[PDB]
Amino acid sequence: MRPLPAGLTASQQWTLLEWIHMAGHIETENELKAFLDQVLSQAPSERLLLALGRLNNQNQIQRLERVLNVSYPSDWLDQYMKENYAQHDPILRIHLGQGPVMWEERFNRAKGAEEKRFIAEATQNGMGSGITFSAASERNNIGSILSIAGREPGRNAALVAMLNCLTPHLHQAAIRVA
Amino acid sequence: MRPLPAGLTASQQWTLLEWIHMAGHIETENELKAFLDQVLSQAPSERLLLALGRLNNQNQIQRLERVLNVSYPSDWLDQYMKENYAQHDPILRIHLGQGPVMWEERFNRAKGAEEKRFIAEATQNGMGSGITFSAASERNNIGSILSIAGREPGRNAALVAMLNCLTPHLHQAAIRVA
Ligand SMILES: CCCCCC(=O)N[C@H]1CCOC1=O
Ligand SMILES: CCCCCC(=O)N[C@H]1CCOC1=O
Repeated sequence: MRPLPAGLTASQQWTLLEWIHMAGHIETENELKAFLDQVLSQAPSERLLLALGRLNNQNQIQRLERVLNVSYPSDWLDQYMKENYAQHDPILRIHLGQGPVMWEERFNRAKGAEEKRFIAEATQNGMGSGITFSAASERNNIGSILSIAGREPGRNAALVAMLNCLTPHLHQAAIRVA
Repeated sequence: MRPLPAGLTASQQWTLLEWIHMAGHIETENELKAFLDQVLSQAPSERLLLALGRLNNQNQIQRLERVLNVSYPSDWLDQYMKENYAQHDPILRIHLGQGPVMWEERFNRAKGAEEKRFIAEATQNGMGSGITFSAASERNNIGSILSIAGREPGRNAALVAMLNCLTPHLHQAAIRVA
């Protein structure tokens, strides 16, 4: 269990409380999307996606079970699927449950030609910067990622901490929905 | 989704946040009992029990699926089972999800001879006063009750509100455990 954030204002504390309270009442994909729309409305980004995956023994996604696009450009997602970027996207290689991953930091460390190709393409599509939160359940090797694209979220330490803490509850909701 | 309480102090708000955060990480009966022990340590009672039940079409328990005794006297539970009090206990007739039920108020309204007998017996065993919180999921007609015995909890409006809000999350945890 990841620790709750220190240094939140009463307003931020209340927002987080509302978010985790709401998340625990999510039963349907409809409710899940509606809730993510609400969370999105509080972040300095316009691009959010949640995915659920079956994991390997190192807590990496080996199979995508559900992709819930909230506000990624549909053209980018279409390209991602069509061009099989799942095989080249460094974000899908994260060890889930090991802490928030900043994309620019992860991208700068990539070495493969195909990975660099993907990064260049993501960059042209306004996806060069962002953050991915994650949670995993070894009850049945299942995990979730919450991705938010942009530079501003990562610079808001409180928001990062809030979304990070929300993530395990979104994970439980996603499992219920699936 | 029941509304979060108004008028909590920052400390009470933080406690509630910790409780719902912790509840969403519960995966095992062990963890569930340990967490309920923690919650118990914050209430002016020493007697707590959680139960999960399959419901009828009016959201009343028709079958008990799991009874997790945290701190009811074992002698009282033994008697309850042995004497089949489930059939006579007004608390097991609550419509789950319809708000916290104060036992003294519910008991005062009982009319049946067997119900009155049970009430008299509960009273002698220090169970004449208390409160039961509840939540229900019509996904599969399943609900939970959280019972706390004593007079002091009901007199602490903040605690009542906090435990009430925690209940749906304990319910989801109980479903995961079962
Ligand atoms: C469609 C699944 C993609 C989930 C992983 C993710 O958010 N990947 C970022 C990295 C840059 O571009 C993306 O789409
Ligand atoms: C063993 C299941 C009992 C759950 C319902 C409950 O908490 N009933 C109270 C009412 C007075 O005595 C009790 O045990």
